[PDB]
Amino acid sequence: ATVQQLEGRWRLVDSKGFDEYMKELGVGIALRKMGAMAKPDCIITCDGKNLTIKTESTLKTTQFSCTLGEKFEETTADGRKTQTVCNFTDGALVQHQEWDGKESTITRKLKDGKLVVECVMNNVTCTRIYEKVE
Ligand SMILES: CCOC(=O)c1c(NC(=O)C2=C(C(=O)O)CCC2)sc2c1CCCC2
Ligand SMILES: [Cl-]
Repeated sequence: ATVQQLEGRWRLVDSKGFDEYMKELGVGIALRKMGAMAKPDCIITCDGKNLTIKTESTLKTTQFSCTLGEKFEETTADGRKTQTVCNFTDGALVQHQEWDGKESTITRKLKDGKLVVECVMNNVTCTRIYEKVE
């Protein structure tokens, strides 16, 4: 498994636990309603160690860029400013966020041809599945 295999545009086809995850983050009602109803695309590109992830929907588009292995300031879709590091490890992209004494992990892996995106904060989990599109 390589980071290249994750590249391209992906469309959300299933979500479980996302509202619970947003509540654990303390996201307010407007962004939680938007997160319930959006069906974003995720666009992953990677040029060696330069990674970009763009989340695109009619309601909100966000994007970040980083160098794998390097700490950077991420503005999240809910507006937190986290210290983030992304790495490709054990056949998954792993994105670790730390802020104000809190931490959350997001993983992205290929399973049976789908992109499986998992999030956790304090044992509150979500799984979002995306299918490859053109
Ligand atoms: C963490 C806060 O996340 C959000 O506020 C958020 C999304 N987040 C995601 O889609 C996320 C993931 C994913 O499936 O790529 C993994 C990290 C969060 S998608 C979206 C919103 C809020 C606005 C509408 C669409
Ligand atoms: Cl949408």
